[PDB]
Amino acid sequence: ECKGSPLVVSLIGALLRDFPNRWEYYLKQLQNKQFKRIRKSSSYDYEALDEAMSISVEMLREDIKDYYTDLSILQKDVKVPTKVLCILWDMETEEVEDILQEFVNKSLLFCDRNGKSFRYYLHDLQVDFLTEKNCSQLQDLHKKIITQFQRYHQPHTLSPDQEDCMYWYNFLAYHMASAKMHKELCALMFSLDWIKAKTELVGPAHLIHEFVEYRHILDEKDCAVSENFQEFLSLNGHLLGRQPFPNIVQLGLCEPETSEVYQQAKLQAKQEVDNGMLYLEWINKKNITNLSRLVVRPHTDAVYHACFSEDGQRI
Amino acid sequence: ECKGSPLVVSLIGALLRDFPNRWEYYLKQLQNKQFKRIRKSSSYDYEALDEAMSISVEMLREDIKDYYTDLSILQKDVKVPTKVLCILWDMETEEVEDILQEFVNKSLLFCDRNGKSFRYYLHDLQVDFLTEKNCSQLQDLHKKIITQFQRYHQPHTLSPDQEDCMYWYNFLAYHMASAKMHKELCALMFSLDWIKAKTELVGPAHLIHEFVEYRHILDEKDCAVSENFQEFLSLNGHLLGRQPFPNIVQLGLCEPETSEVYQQAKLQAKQEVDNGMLYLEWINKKNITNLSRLVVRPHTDAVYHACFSEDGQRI
Repeated sequence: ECKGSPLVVSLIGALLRDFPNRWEYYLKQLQNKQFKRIRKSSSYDYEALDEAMSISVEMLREDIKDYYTDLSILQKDVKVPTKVLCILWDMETEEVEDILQEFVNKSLLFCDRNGKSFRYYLHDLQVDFLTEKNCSQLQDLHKKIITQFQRYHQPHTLSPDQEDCMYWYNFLAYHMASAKMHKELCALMFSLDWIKAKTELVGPAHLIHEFVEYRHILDEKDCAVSENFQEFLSLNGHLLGRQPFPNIVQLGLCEPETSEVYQQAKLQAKQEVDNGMLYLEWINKKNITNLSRLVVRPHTDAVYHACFSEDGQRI
Repeated sequence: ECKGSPLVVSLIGALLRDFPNRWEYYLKQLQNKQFKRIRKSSSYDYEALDEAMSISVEMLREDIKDYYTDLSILQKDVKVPTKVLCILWDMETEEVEDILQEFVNKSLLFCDRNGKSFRYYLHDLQVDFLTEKNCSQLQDLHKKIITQFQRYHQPHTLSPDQEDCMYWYNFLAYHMASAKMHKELCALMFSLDWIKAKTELVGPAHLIHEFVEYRHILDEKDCAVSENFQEFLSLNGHLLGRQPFPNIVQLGLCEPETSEVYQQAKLQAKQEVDNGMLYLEWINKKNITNLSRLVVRPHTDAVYHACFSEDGQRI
């Protein structure tokens, strides 16, 4: 938790000198992520680590000051391509970099000179302070970024070449969740074609991870839809990644029951059918296949051994 | 672009230390001609080059201060004969020089002791600052100078001996354009006799250059008139300059169609005819001559070789 801010270590450390017994307490306290709990009088000039950050924020000229807060939304550990910052700001790129350069000097946002591209990012402490001091706004802004992206690229209108897009796959999903807009979340994550492109360069793991987050966000009834989709994924992992991304629209019409995943497939098939494509219907599914919960291909080359983590968290 | 103001070079140079990647950007930026974009904190006492000039302008006594702005209109690279400044000012010559002498001391307008004549002129940076700080006025003033010239010499009333006149050929054409007065522009540039005098000491190239500028300024329909005139020029270059400036009024009645150039010629011819001059009409033009787009005589002495610029811009 300390993340090497020796100020936190001395701050925890002294704090412990008084109460050797309450050892776990502060552990869970930093697990809490609030630094208001930790305080010590010290040679250092501030009660606490939260105390230091507040002093840094004030100096910025009023025009700059508002912008930092937008900067609040960004993940603890994402080096975002400059563009997305351009989009949220809606301000031209040559200009946008320079304000950020001023920040980096303020040492409030670390630089990343990777090639022409720049990824700026924060310390875990810097991020935590932000939520500590900007939390009420953040839910509100979470809806601001999305609308701006809507004023530009649509998710289907997204492209492989654009630098920002992967952030957009990987995390756009993320913003809508904070937004708390579930219908919009349906407008994005549900879209099977979005799944197609995401599985094209992302792979079929990120979507599953998103789905677990997804389940709380929307509705229990949909959760079943998510359950149907996860069931649709079980068949995806084994051969889906290879390359010849077999026309899923055709391999999809294999699920049972109906749910929302199957309903989508039949209609798509009907649409395909009049045009052509010679899809063959399958009539025995309910009579066949005892489905496995999951399948993995780690290697194009034959497997020789595998082992569980002792924790069981990984293999 | 820098023009050797080491302040600009250091200013660009430091500016680049931070962002080695955005190299072209500032190139086009200075191509823009605005210096508000370039800024660096520096040992030097000003954010930017625009910043320095503003400091110089303020000192001048209020009576002088208004005058400088008039000085704004002058080309980046023209050494104007003092007189034209007298005309715009409408203030007597012995007096006019001295205020300018005070400027030269203010180092805001370089001196030119060429003979009795004086041509004052500016640095490219000095000129750029002016438009940067006086642009709204400039369109307005552009109409002020012309009216004053009207209170004095008419373009036909212009003479070869007068010192100012060549500036008047070369650039009077220029002022009317800013003026945005197109009917007045017709009152000047169209006048064939004005073309005659201009081609008498200027040569037949400046007018062509003016015409390209001319086309945007007026009307598309006239543009055709300009197209007809340029076509009338195609025949001008080859033999027109020599000396015996053959009575154009007679050699003019050769164009085809009609346009505005031919219409002028027939009437002129009719006017000449009653008096005399024994002009011979030509009845076969539409039946004869496949006109070349352009003709050049560079030398009275036989040509031996010629070559295109690799860029193709010149020969």
